[PDB]
Amino acid sequence: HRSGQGAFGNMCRGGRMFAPTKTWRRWHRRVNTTQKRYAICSALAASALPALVMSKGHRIEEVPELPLVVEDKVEGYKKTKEAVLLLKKLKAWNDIKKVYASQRMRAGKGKMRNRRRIQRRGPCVIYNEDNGIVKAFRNIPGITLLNVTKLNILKLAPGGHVGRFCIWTESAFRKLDDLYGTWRKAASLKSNYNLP
Amino acid sequence: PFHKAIRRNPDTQWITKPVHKHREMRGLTSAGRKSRGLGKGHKFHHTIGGSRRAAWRRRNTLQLHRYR
Amino acid sequence: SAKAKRRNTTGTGRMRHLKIVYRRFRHGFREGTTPKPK
Amino acid sequence: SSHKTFRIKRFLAKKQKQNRPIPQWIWMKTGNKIRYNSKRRHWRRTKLGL
Amino acid sequence: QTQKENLRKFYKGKKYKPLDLRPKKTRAMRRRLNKHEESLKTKKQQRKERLYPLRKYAVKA
Amino acid sequence: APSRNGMILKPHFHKDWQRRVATWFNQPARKIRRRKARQARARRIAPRPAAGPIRPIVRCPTVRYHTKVRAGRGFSLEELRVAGIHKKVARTIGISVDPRRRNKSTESLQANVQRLKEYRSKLVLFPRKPSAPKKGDSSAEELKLATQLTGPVMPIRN
Amino acid sequence: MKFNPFVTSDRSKNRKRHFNAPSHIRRKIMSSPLSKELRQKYNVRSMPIRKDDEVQVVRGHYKGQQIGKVVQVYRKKYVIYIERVQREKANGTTVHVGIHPSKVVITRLKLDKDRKKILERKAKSRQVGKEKGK
RNA sequence: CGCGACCUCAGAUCAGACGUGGCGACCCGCUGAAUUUAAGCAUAUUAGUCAGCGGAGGAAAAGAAACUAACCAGGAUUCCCUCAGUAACGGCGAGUGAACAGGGAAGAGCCCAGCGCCGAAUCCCCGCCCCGCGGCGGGGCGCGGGAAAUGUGGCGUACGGAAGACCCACUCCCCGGCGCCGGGGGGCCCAAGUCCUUCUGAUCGAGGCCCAGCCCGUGGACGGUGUGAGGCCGGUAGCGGCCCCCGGCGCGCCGGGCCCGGGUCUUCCCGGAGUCGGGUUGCUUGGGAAUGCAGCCCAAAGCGGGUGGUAAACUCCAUCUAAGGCUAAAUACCGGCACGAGACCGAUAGUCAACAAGUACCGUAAGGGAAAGUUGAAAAGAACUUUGAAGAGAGAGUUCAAGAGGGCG
RNA sequence: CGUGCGAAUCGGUCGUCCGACCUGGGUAUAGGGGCGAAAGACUAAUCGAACCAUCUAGUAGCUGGUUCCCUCCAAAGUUUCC
RNA sequence: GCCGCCGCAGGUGCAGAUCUUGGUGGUAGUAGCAAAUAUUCAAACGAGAACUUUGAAGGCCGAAGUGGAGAAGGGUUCCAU
Repeated sequence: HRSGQGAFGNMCRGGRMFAPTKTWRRWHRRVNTTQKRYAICSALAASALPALVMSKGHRIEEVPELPLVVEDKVEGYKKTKEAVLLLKKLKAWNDIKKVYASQRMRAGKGKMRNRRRIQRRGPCVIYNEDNGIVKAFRNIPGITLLNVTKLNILKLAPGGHVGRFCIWTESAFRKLDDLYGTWRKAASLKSNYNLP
Repeated sequence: PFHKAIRRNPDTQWITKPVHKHREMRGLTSAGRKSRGLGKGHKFHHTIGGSRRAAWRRRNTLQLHRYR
Repeated sequence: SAKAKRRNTTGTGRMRHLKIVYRRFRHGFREGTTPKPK
Repeated sequence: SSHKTFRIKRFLAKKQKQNRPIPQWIWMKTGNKIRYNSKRRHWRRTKLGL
Repeated sequence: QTQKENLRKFYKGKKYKPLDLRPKKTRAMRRRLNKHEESLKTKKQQRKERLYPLRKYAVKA
Repeated sequence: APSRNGMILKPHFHKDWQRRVATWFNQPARKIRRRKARQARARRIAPRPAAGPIRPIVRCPTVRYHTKVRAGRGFSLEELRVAGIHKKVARTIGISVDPRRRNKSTESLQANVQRLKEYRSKLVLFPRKPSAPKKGDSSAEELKLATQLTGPVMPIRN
Repeated sequence: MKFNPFVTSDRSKNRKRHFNAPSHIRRKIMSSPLSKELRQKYNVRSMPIRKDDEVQVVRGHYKGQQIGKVVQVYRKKYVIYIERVQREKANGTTVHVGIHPSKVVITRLKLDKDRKKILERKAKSRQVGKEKGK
């Protein structure tokens, strides 16, 4: 059946497609260090700005008054039922109930490409040291646990939306003053960076 | 290489290795090294690295980084 | 002759010795042992 | 050739056994993708290569 | 099987044996030296290992 | 259609450079492989430090860069002669020894002798057998106080 | 969550391993949970299915409290045939309707020595997993 | 003529060990053309280019100085960065075009010819018996033989070595089995709703499950289960549980070979050849009064010789000593053995081939090379009446629907 | 006939037909080469240099085409050179 | 199974290219079923006979045949239901 078909070209059946994809394409983009400094900055002042939390869509009504800092015994818990009890005592259950409610399906080619189940991102929690907190909070989704110094811009602004709430601890709240300090004083742990 | 008096000698166990098979065919002996021309000095900048072919390959290639 | 290489490959035939070479290599070349009976 | 051979005669004897089509019990089972015998041969249609 | 175990039990005690009873394996594992021949070290190497072995040492802080 | 006033170059792309393509795929893979090899080496040598043998003080050629101090290969023959310790004994305790290097500087000679005296003062020698000690061994307290020095031992500073 | 990179987490690969499997793996896939009384008594969550075991229908159209014996097991479609589950063909005969083994409650198991070995192994694993947690 | 050997050269179904070849992504050594660029073209460039020949390995190449070098010096090899597309080559046009310098993955060194000291003081094969070994290992016996003085065993390699004399102080050097002491591979199983009202085709669907805002979570990854399931199941989590096997590392035991060193004074010894190098002619390199190799002729010097980017004469100083050799380390992988992941594609797309695909098929041959998915959840695949020779109709039956009728989303 | 029975057939019709007569099988001669009573004649339906694969996506100052909307501004067929 | 919104990315916008593959029309029930003389009746299995069967009549090829057998080549093409 294939006799004088002429399968070469993009306009014909197969042969080659137009503009073949490059392995040597510049996929990555390098970022300057001082730009990463200002990217890590301008986060806590926007997460505290309470209007961006309502623009994101979190239940802000359950927290009466605190940019939430809980005592150092949070890392001592090693049970998911103790974690649910702590969330009920802090009344912050509706934001995770919204995650359990919003279980919509992805519309596209990602269903057969191992990107089927999607869910809502919840608030972040920053811990200082491990005391069995990961073994407790690894099961419940939505709550992402991060380090004090090691922070990521992608997790602070999910999808270019600043306003995601971040729970801190007492040791981290005392360590932020040792890390950053003030405008006229440089960083003690780091080498040299002043606030703008 | 398969004779017993040569095999038992530990001074010639590197000769009977399977890596060193057919040295005279590749030309890694004294005449094979003298036929090419190499040594030490500032005049010899063509055998740096592995050999002439490896140096030519390291010269005529390009290196593209990740973040460029 | 690029198509003549892919006409007669080694994967086309039996590989009846080659597959048991890989099956002995994945064990580690034991030489005529017996499994443990009851 | 009126003067027949030994090895090509056994080749033709194997082709005569390959000439027969599929049986009736092969499609009665669960997995039946084969509708009919595709690899067939006819003495007027196919000249047996060569 | 029974005749082959009887033949190998008969020819196990003798030095010479046929090529079928010898273990078949890969070429790079056949064509090697003996285990004692790999352990044959030279006299000067044994003299160096006798005179100066590698010592266990450390430094302070 | 060549443009106006600008720079000129010789773009070496006339050859088939698509054949010889070697881009950096395994940079973090090579970094993790070197990290695991270094950790395996550090777990292999338990009493020995990460650096191992110390390096002498080396003066520099090339008068553009003659005001520097490098870390060369090993100690010299006149240095080991002034130190007094025999070279075949000092090689067994992990000292970089090479007879090829020259000696044209009494100040760096005395500095390398002082470095060897500091290494002798900081030296802790283990017994051959842990059950039975020998003659030339240290005390039992230094065997417990000895540990892995994470980093270069006695670094060269300006 | 999973933290082992050797564990397969691909949808097409799981759909391949679900269908394409030999007979001893198909038999272990074909299983059924126990009843509320027998589960509390034996402390066993689930057991595989057998021709000699009794099967009640849990879900579906023809559901009820009928104790049905398995006619024969067909592991190519992962199906069994229950005794009192059938319908009439137009010619006059009766053909049994296949029911998936997951919608099966266990009323009685045909106890053998090999069956009691699996029961003791699962009970020992349950007791170890309960003692390590509590 | 007759008798016994040394050298040259002989044939194997003599005992026993090798090579042949398929394949080969990476590599080693050689031959290595033009389409083209120079808007023409021959010098140049493409270009040590495809292709061809020979060869082994999980790497090969590779490696301890007849080195960089005029600095206050360094001192085995390898890859990356800057050097800089820098000096330079080139109908000086087009174009071609390295390293010395510094920082990191890296650290293992040396051994032979000659020189001379000691009674060839040196070993192999075959047989006997004893212990034992899916790497026939060690010893005991062998005027049983053969080899090797045309040179074997140790000392012994350029950083000096050895011997004589004079002081010091030392006891361990590895190997084979036996028993103890705690990483890997192959398997086998471990939680919580099928709780109520209701819908259709079944629910995996909607509502509620209190003051306990139903239940477990070192388990809500993934898949199936008559629609979209953490609690139906397989499995998920665990430096968790059970079975088998191997070696690694620390201690005891006997057995095998095994007694061998640092400092001072004196005397002998010492370097690798038709090889470097010169004249002439090609190849190639950035290499340019020659960077290297090769064809012909000549061919040494031993306070001797190579180099010191300009050829040749008169000299002072700096470098180590080609003509002998081994050595793992970071380096490459497009084919194969086991997987994981993806801002890649979705039945004329993606490997040409998602199916009994280099398969069917064509050519005398080297060779060329296709078309092709979606019944119904479940075959419940149509029994019964009639027309008609049968094909082909008209009523019934199944199912939620034939609006799904055997090539049936 | 001339979109054939036929990618070169048939009718009338001839030159030659004991000798420079045709030819059945095996073998030798293969591509800047062979064969050739000499026509660049023939060499597998292809011979002023046979077939297939690679360089090759060789070169082309030259032809052929090159896909949504709305608004504003708004051209030259020439000086000199090769 | 899918849509909008905030940022980002493309193998993202067709009418042609004697464009590629596939499908379908006017043509069109047109042209055609003419190289080599020749067939005609009775019955018959069968629903059904210008083409098949037997029975009869009339002819052709004219021994260099429209005859019987071989080789190359084809490979069950031979026979029965």
